Amino acid sequence: VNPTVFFDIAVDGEPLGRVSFELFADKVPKTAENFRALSTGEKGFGYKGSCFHRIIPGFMCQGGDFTRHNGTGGKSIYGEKFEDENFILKHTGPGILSMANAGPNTNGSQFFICTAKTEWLDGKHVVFGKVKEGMNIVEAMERFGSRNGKTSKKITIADCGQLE
Repeated sequence: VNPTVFFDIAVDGEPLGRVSFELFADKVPKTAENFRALSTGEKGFGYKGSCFHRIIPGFMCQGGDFTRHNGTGGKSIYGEKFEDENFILKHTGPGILSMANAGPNTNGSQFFICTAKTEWLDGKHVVFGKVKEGMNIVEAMERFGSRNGKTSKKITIADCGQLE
């Protein structure tokens, strides 16, 4: 019953590959539904065409700012920001999907995929999904990142949607 969404990733316009995500909708229903709807675009806006603006190898890939493309924008399907739903799930290793924010109850549309266990984020960032297929594609994304997060080529979500 947990939805699966996909991102087709492109590097400077060239296809790289596909990553799919299970959204733990049974445990964070409000958070998961935000991500799911932004991935299908069914509300009239969402992730298609947006970039991954911050990638730090051995740490995480961050994306989801589809309005300013640099970490300062984005919005949720609920409004400009929504609450921290719960912290049932922890940052247990690579492939965890977690919400970016700017302090308590400031979720929007930015998220990050962890490429390392990041336990110091537990109880601060809402975990809501996990890579199901294509962890190898995320590891490939990582090699375009840098220590300060700037990427060496443009990493975009060329297409996205729901698989099940």
